[PDB]
Amino acid sequence: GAQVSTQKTGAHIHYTNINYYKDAASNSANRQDFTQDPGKFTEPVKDIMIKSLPALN
Amino acid sequence: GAQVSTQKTGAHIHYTNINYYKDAASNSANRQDFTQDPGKFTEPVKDIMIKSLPALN
Amino acid sequence: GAQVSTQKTGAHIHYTNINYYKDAASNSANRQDFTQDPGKFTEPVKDIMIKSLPALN
Amino acid sequence: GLPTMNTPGSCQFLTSDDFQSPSAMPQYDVTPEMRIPGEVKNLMEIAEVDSVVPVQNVGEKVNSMEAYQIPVRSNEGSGTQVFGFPLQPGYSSVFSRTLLGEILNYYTHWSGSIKLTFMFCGSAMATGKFLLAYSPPGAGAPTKRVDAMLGTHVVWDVGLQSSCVLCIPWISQTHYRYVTSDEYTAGGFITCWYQTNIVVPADAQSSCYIMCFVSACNDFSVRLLKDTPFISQQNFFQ
Amino acid sequence: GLPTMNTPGSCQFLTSDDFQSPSAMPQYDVTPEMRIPGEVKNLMEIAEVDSVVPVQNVGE
Amino acid sequence: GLPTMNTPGSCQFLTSDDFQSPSAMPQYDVTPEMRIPGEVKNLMEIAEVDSVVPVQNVGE
Amino acid sequence: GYSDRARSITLGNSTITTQECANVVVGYGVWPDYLKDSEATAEDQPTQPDVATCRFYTLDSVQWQKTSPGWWWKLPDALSNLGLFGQNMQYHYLGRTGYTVHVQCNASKFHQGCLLVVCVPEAEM
Amino acid sequence: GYSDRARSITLGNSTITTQECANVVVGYGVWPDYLKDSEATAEDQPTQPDVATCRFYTLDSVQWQKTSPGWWWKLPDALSNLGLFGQNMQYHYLGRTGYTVHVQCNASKFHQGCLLVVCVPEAEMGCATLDNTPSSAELLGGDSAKEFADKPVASGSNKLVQRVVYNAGMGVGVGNLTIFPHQWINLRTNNSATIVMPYTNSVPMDNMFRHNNVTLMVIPFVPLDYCPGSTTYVPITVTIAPMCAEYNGLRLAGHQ
Amino acid sequence: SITTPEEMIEKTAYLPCKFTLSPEDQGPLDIEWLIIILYSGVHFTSNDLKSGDASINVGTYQCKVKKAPGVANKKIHLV
Amino acid sequence: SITTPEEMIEKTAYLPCKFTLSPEDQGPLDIEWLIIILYSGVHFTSNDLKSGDASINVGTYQCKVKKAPGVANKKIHLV
Amino acid sequence: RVADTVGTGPTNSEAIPALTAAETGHTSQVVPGDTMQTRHVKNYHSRSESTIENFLCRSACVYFTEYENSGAKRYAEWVLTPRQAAQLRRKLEFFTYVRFDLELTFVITSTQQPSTTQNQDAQILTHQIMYVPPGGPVPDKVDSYVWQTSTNPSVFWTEGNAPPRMSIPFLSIGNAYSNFYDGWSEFSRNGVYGINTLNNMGTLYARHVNAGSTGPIKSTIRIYFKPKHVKAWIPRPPRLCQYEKAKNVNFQPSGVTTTRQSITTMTNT
Amino acid sequence: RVADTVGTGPTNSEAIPALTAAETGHTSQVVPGDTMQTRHVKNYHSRSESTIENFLCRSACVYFTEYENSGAKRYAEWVLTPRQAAQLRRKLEFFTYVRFDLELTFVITSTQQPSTTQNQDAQILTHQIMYVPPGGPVPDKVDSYVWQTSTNPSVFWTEGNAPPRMSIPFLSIGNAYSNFYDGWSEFSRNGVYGINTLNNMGTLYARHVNAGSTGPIKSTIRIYFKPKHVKAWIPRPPRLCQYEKAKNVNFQPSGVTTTRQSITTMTNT
Amino acid sequence: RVADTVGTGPTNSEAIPALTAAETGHTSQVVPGDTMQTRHVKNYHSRSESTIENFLCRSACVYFTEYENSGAKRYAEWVLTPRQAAQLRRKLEFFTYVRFDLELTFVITSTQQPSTTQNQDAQILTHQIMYVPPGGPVPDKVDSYVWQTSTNPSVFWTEGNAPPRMSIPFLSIGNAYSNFYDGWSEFSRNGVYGINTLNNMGTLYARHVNAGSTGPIKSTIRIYFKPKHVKAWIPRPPRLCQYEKAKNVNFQPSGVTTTRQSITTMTNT
Repeated sequence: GAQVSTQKTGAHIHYTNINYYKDAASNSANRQDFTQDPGKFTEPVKDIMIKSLPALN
Repeated sequence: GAQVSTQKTGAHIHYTNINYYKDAASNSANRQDFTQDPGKFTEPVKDIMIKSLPALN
Repeated sequence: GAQVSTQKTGAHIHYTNINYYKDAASNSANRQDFTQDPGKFTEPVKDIMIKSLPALN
Repeated sequence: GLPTMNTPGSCQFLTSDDFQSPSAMPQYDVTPEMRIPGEVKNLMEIAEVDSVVPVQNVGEKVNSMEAYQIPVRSNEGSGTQVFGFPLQPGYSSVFSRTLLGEILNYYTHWSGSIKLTFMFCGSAMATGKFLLAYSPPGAGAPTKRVDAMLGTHVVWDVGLQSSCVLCIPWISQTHYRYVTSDEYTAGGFITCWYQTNIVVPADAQSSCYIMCFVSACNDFSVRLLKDTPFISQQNFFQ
Repeated sequence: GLPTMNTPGSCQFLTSDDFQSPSAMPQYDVTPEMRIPGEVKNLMEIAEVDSVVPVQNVGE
Repeated sequence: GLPTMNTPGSCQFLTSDDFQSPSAMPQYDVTPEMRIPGEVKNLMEIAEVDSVVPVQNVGE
Repeated sequence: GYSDRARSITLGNSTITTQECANVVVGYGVWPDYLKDSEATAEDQPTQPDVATCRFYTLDSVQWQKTSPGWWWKLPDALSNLGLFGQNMQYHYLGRTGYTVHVQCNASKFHQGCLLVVCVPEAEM
Repeated sequence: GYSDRARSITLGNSTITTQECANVVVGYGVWPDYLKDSEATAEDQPTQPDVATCRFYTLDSVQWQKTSPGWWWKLPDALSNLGLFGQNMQYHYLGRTGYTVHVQCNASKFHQGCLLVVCVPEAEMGCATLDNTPSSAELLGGDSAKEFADKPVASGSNKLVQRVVYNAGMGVGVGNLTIFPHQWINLRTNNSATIVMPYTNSVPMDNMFRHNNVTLMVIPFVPLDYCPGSTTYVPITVTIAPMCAEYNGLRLAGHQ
Repeated sequence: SITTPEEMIEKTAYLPCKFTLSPEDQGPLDIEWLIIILYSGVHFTSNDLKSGDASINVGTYQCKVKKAPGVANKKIHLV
Repeated sequence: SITTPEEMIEKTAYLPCKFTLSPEDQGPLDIEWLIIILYSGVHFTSNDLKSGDASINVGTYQCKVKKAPGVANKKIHLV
Repeated sequence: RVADTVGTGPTNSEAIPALTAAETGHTSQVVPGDTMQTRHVKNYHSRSESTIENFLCRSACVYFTEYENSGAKRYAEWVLTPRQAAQLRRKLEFFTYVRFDLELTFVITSTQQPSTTQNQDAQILTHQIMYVPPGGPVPDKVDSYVWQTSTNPSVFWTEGNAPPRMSIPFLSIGNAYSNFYDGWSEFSRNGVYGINTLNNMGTLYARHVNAGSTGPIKSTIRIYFKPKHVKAWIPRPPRLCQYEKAKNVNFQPSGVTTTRQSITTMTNT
Repeated sequence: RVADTVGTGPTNSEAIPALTAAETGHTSQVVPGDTMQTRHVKNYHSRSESTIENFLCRSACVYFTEYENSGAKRYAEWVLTPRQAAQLRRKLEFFTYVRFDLELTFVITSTQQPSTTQNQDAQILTHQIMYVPPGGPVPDKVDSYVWQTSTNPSVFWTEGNAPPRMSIPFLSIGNAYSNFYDGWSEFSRNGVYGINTLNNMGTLYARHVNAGSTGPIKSTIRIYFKPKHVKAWIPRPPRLCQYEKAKNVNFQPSGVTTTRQSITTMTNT
Repeated sequence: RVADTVGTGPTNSEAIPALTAAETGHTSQVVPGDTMQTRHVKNYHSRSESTIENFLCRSACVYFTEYENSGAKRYAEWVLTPRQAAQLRRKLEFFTYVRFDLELTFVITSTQQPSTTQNQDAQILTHQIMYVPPGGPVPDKVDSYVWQTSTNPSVFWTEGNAPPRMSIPFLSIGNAYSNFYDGWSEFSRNGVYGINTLNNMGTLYARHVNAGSTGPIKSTIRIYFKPKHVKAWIPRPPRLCQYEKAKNVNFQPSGVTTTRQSITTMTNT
C-alpha cells in the first residue's frame, strides 16, 4: 500500500510513502495543498464589478 | 504478505502491517473491534416487550 | 523471495520471512516440525499384535 | 547493511504504544475457548443498564438503604417540591457512584441523552400525580412548580404500570461536555413536584417512597480515557 | 535481524522535519467538522486585501 | 538513509529469541547425513514407552 | 393488546400520561388548524411560534371540599401572563388558536363525587 | 385471550402457578443445556438423572419484618442435603447444572414494600477481621437463610463476615447489583419473581462441595409497612429447580 | 498461606500454625516461633510437620513459615 | 482565577476573594490571607467557602488560592 | 456508529412508551422523541474508545523492588500478580472472567549510595531478569547455579539502552482467568477461602551480573503489564471501597456515596 | 502557479480600469497592463511556502521548567498552553478559529550543582513525563501512587538518547479551537472575561525516576509544539503591541507605526 | 493434533484388550474406552512444545571466566565443550547421537578492583574474542602475534553495546556427534577410556584490547550455547546421579528414588 507522489522541483521526480500507525493523526504534514480562493476576503460585493466599467453609475 | 487496513479518521486512509514473529501472541492489539450487543444485560426477558404497549396487561 | 507461513494460534494468521545470509546455518530454528512415529520404540515386534486378540496363543 | 536514519523518539517507552514483541514461550499451545454467558465488547453495554440512584444522600442516610428512598406523603396543599439535582452525570454525588457514573469517571468527556426511571412503592390504593421536569441552563433552578412547568416535563399518573421514564435530551452548544465540574459546559437542573396530592383510604399508610434508576440512551458516548479519582493507595497491598 | 547501517543525522532533532510518530491517544474520535465562513489556505489571500497606509507618520 | 525508529527491547538478550545471525565459517561443507536407527522427533514418543515403577520405595 | 383507559398526549416539550381516562372529546368534531387563504382578511404575513407557544401550561391547583360550588377560568386570560404565549399576545393586535384542556383529580375507591368539565363558548355573565 | 400476569412452570413431578408475575428473566439470554462433545475434557460417560434431580425443591421460609436487612443462599449448598440432587453430588467428583429460582411473597393492597431478587455469580465475601478469611459456617447455611446486618460488624480476631447490607458483603455499592440477572418484588404490582440461570464457570465442570458458582440475594430496598389491623406476619418462600444436571467421577460417598 | 493468621487463645495450650505451599514455592522449608523453637533441615505436636502442620504445645506468639519465595506469619494472643 | 485581582477598598471592611477552578485543578484546596487567616482540610463571610467565596470581614491584604495545579493571588489596598 | 435522532411531531393516542414496569428486570428502550418533539440530527459519534481492548490495553506499573551490588540484599524476587496495585486491579475487576495475552516491560534504574570509599570509578552495569514457572528450582544466592537459565526464560540488559520488553501468552490451565473465586482449594471446606491455582503465573528474579564499582550502588526494577487480545465475561459492580489486601476482597464498610445538604441542594457539601 | 503578465499596447477609450470606488469595500483587481504598456512575461513563481500548513508547521519552544533530584522541588508541573511564549502565539492569532493535530517534542537536560559532597560518581538518569487529562488525579509528591499511569499516558526517557516525541489529535469539545472569546463562562456576565473551556488540554508532570548520584543535580525540560493538518478561519489584524499576560489580550497603547522626519523623507528616522 | 476419545458402551465378548504379555517387549496400546464406558471428547491439544527442537533450542550458560587489564592473568582460554555445566549436559544426554548447528552468545562485564591509585578516569574498554580451530597456534601472551587473526575468526566488542552473537555449523568429522563412546582411542585398549576426537570444537581466547584506566579492572565472559536445526537418535535413560567430572561418566551410587513410610502411604516421607 505504497503511495508514489511528486517532489518539489524547480522550473525551466517521485518519492514513496507508507503509513505505519493506525490513527491518521500520526501521519506527516500536508505540505502540497496549493488551493487558493481570495474572492471571499477580496471583492465580497453582492453585485459583480467589472474592471473597465465605472464602480458607481 | 502485507495487510492494508484503514486508519481512524474524522467525519464530515490506509496503513500497512506485516507480522514478524511466529506465535500470534506477539502481534499488536486489536483496537478496531466495534461490535456491540447490549441485549444480554439489558431487556433479558423471555417474552418480548414492545415499547408502545403496556409492560403488564 | 519472501516466505509466508502460519503462526501458532489457539483453537475453538500469517507471518513473513526472508533470509539474509548465504550459509543456511544462519537461518532461524525449525519450530513447526510436528511429525511423530512412536512405533519404533513402542510395539517393535516382528509379528503384529492386535489389541483384542491374546498376546500369546 | 541497508542505510538507515533514526528519528526522534527512538528507544523511548510510551505506555500507549502498539508494537510487536518477541514471545518468551515459543510455540506454547493455549487452552481452547469455551462459550461463557455474558460477554462484553464495549463499556457502553454496561452504561445502558439501569441502576438505583441515591437521591437522599444527606447525613447518615448514606450508611443505610435510606439513601435510595425518596419520601412522599399526603400534604394539605399542592405544588411543593419532591427533589432536585443538576445534570452532572460523573461529578454530582447523586450520580458519581452509579454504574454510569463509575464508567464516566474513566473518561474526560461525555455526550448523549439520559433515561431516569421512577417507580412507585406505596399501597395499591395510594393514588398520585407528579411533575418531572428538566431545565436547560441559563436561568437558575426553578423554585416553584409553575417555573418548572415551562421546561421539558412529563406528568406522571400512578396506576397499574408502576414505572415512568423521564428522558433528558442532549440540549448543548458543544458536541461534548466535561465530566468534571465546569460552568461553560453546564447541564441544567432536574426537579420533581406534586401535580396532585397523595390520596389514600382509611387503614392505608399515607407515607410512601419512590425509587429512581439512571441508564444511558442509544446516542450516548464518552472520550479521552483517564485515571479515576476514586481508588487510591499509600503502600503495596498484601 | 536485517542488516542496517546508520547514517549521519541519526537521533537529531531538526525543528523542520516531517516524520510519522506514535499517537498517545489510540482510537480517539475527533469532533466532526462544521462549515465556517472565511477559510484561509494561503497567506497571499490576506496580502491581496487593501489596508490603510500611514503616510503622515511624523512625530506625535 | 531510510528513516527508522527503534522500539523498546532493542539490543537486549532474551534467551529464547529466534533470529538469523552471521556465520563465522562462510561456505563450510558439512558431513553428509547417514541413516541411523531410532530417530526421535517428539519427547512424547519416549513417554509412551513402559518403564518399571518402584512401588516398594520404603527405607533401604 | 392495550387498555383504552391509558392515553398519552405529547405537545412541544411536554407530555401527559393518564392510566384512567374515559376518552377524548373533540370540540364539534373539528380538529384545530390554521387559517386558510380563502377565509382570511388581514394581509400581512402571520407568525407561527409552534413548539414555543403550543405546549402544556399548568395552572394553580384548587381544593375540592365537601361544600365547594365550582370554579371558572377564561382560557385567553388564564395563559395571558404565561411564557411566549403571553408575550406573543402582548406584542400582537390579532391572535387565533384552539386548545387542549386536561383536568386532573385523583382519589381512592372510598372517595365519591362527580364533576362536570365543560368548555362554554361566549360565557357572558 | 389470556393475562400475561398468569404463568405456570412444570418440572419433573412439580408445577408452580402464579396469578401475578412480571415475566421471566433468562440469565444472559441463554437457556441451560448439556455439555457438548467439543467443549468437554473429562472422558468417562456422564450420568443424567433428569426428572429425579431436575425438579422444584422448596426451602424454609423467612419472615419479612419492618427492619429486616436481607438474606442470602449459596445455590449448590442450599440443595446439598435435598433428595437425589444431594445424593448425586455426594457420590460424584464433578457436577454441572443451571437453575430456575422462584421467590414468593404475597400481601394485601395496603401492605407496601419492594424487594430486589438477584442471582450473583462468584459472590466472594469479606471477613470483619482484615487478616483472616470468613469461616465456612458463617458463609454457608445449607437448610437456613443467611442474614445481612444493618450496622457494621466488629473486627476482633474472629472469622465473621462483614454482612453490611449497603456493601452487599462484597464491598461494592448495593444499588449497582442490577448488572446481574434480577427482578423486583413490588407488593403493589408483583407477587413472585423468576430467574432462569445457565451454568456459569471458567471450567467445563466443577466440584460442587468446595465451590459455589452462584448466590441468591433477597434485599428489601423499601421497608415493609402496614397500618394497624393488617396481617403482621409476612413470609418469603424460595423454590429452586436444577436444570440439565449432569455428574462425572463416581466414587465412595463423602467430601474430604 | 496460614489459616486464621490472627486469633486469641484464652485458657496445655495448643497453638495452631497449619499452612499451605504455593506451586511457586520450592525453596527450603524453615519454621520459627517467637515470643522459642526453630525447625530447619515448647514442642511441635505433629511428627509430619513438613506436610503442613507447624502447631506447637505449651503474650503474643508469632509463627513464621518460610519457603522461597513465599513468606507467611500468624500472631496468637495467649491469655 | 480570581475576579478583579487588583483593587483598592477605601472605608466593617468586606474583602472579596471570589475564585474559579479549572477542570485541570484537582489537588487539595488551600486558602491563605496575608498582611492572618488560613483555611485547610478576621473571619470568612461564607460558610460554603469551598464553592468559590474566600472573602473575609475585617496596608495591602493578599488572598492566595491554591488548588494543584492552579495558583492565583489578589492584592487589595485597604485605606 | 452511534444511533441518530429521529424527528417526531405531536401525538394523541393510546400508545404509552413512557409507562412501564421496572419489576420485569428490563431497561426501557425509550428515545427522546417518545416524550417530546424532536428534529432530525444525524449523529457521527463513535464508541471506539469504550471497547474492552482500548479500555484495558495500556501499560501499568504493578510492582517495583530494590537490590544492591553488595550487602545482604543482592537479588530481588516477586510472585507475578496484578492485585498488588490499585488501578489495574480495579479496572480488571469490572468483570468476573478475563482472557488475555500480556506484554511485559521493565524500567531498571540505579543510584549511588553514601559511603566513605574513595577513588570510585564505576563500570557499566548489566542486569539479569529470570522468570521461573511454578514448580521449578529457585535461586538461594546471587551465584546460584540456577541462573544458568538452561530452560527458564532470561533477559540480560545493560544500563543506558531501551527498556526490555517481551510477550507472554494466556497460561491458565482453566479456559478463562478468574478475578473472583467463591470457594476453597480443600474439599473439606477448611483452609484459606477465595484462593485457587487458576491464575498462578510463577516468580521473577533480578540481579546484577557485575558489581561495576568499588562503592555501593542500589538498583530498582519496575514492572509493567499491558493486556492484549482481551476477552471478558459477566460485568460486575465497581469497587466502592479501598483495597486492604492483595490476596482477598476484605474491606472497611463505607457510605454508598457522598452527602449533600438536602434533597433539593444543587451543590456538593 | 502564480499569474503571468499579459502584453498590452496603447489605448484611447472610455474604459476606465484605474478609477473605482473604495467605499464599496472591494479591492480593485487591476493588472499592470491596465495603466502602462507591458511585454509578455511567463511567470514560473509558486506560492508554496505561503500555505497555512508550511507557515505554521515548525516546532517551537513554548515553555521550559526545572526540577531537582533532592530538596523541595522534586517534580515539575505545567498546564499545556501556547500563549506563554510570544512567537507561536502571534503566528496562531492571525486567525480566529484553528483546528490542528499536535506533534510534541521534549528536550531534557541536566547540570551538576555546586556542593561540598565528595566521592560523587553518578549513574544514568531516567525521567518520567506524565500527561493528566483535565479532571484526573494529580501527584502531591514525587512518590505519589498516581505515577502508576494505569490509564494516563506516560513517556520514560534515559539521558543520552533521542528526544521523546508523540502525536496528539484535535481534543476540543467544540468543532474548532478559539483564539479569541468575547464573553464570560457565567450567564450572569460576572467573573473573568475572555475565559472559556474550549481549549483546555490538561497538565504535564515531570520527575526523576532515580536520583543517580549522592550529589545534587538539576534538570530542565523544554516543550515543543508543532501544529499538523491545519485548518483556519476568519483572518485577523496582526498584534501591534507587546503581550503582557497569558490569559487575556491586555496591552499598553503604542504608536500605529515608526516616525520619519517629514512626509517626503525617503529614510527612517 | 493429539488423538480424540471415542465413545463406547457396554460389552460382553471374548475380546480381551486388557490382557497381554509384557514379556514380548511391546507397550500395550489400550485406550480408556477399552475398559470403561466413555463419551465422545474431541481433543484440541497439541504436542508442539515437546518437539526435540523446542526442547533443546534455548540459550544456556556453559562457562564463564575472568581476566584483568594488569597483572599475571591478562587473557582467558577455554576448550569449547557443553559437559562443564549440568543443565544442558543432562538435556543433551537424553540421546546417544545428536547433530546441530550452534548459536553462540557472549555476556562480557567489568568491575573496578580495590586499590590505592588516585585520579583514576577510565576510557571505554574494547574486548577481543578469538576462536582457534584444533591444530592452530595459540597465544602465549596478550601481545602475541597470533592475535593478528589472519584466518582465525575474531569478534571485537565495546562495552555498552549489544552482546556479540555468531552462528557455527555442524563441524564433526563423523556423520553425527557422540554423547557416549564405549571404547579407547588406542587399538591396544590402553590409555584413557570414553575419550575420542569426534566432538573436538577448538579453543576460545579473550583479552582486553586496551587497558583503559590507570587503575585495576577485572572482566568476566559468560558463554551461551543454543542448539539449532537438531537431529537426535537412540533415546537413553535420564541421569539419576550427580555429575562428578566433565570428561567421563563417573558417579556415586544413589537410591533408585525417594522413600515413603509404607506401600500404602499417599504422601512423601
